[PDB]
Amino acid sequence: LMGGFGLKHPPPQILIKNTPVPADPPTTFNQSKLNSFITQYSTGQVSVEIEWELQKENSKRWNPEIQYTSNYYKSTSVDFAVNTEGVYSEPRPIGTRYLTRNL
Amino acid sequence: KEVTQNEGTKTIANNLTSTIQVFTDSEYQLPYVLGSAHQGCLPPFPADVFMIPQYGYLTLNNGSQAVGRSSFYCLEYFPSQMLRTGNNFQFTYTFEDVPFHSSY
Repeated sequence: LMGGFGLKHPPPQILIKNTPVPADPPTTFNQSKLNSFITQYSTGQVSVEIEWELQKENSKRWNPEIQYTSNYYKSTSVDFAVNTEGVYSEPRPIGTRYLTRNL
Repeated sequence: KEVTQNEGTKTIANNLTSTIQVFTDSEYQLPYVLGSAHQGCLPPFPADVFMIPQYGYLTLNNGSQAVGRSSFYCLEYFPSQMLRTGNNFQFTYTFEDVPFHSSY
């Protein structure tokens, strides 16, 4: 309902965790689980590749269609770009449905 | 045939070198107007002679006005066969699987 493709078998969840590294244990045995750990974080890069299959338009419509277009006139900043402060923003929502087809 | 009208006297003669154009919308690119129960089908009685219906179509409207998505089609922007007297046209079509109608 929110939109999208519904799959019985969707891309699987990928779960990541830092393995625990204990701080020094006591020198005489205690059965309680360890609660003292070294403090850690991790950083890395991640890549996703997707192949999409397209369906081309086959229209016999004579006149031009509606198209998404960037604004013609001057503006303080560029839409879909950064700030003077380095903040990316997306100005509007963009849908998918510009071309037309008969029923 | 060409019809000539002078002085209230009208005459009909053949125009041998004239053509007609035919095409099928095999790719379903024109608005499909069959299926709306219109007049102009072939007559039930074989002996009857019939007149071919005019083709027209509709698109989106707001009141009497067009909207952005309104579409215009020119049928001359399709390939068509041209036939003179002595030429003919034919085609073959296969129905997709469809359930039997229940005559019961």
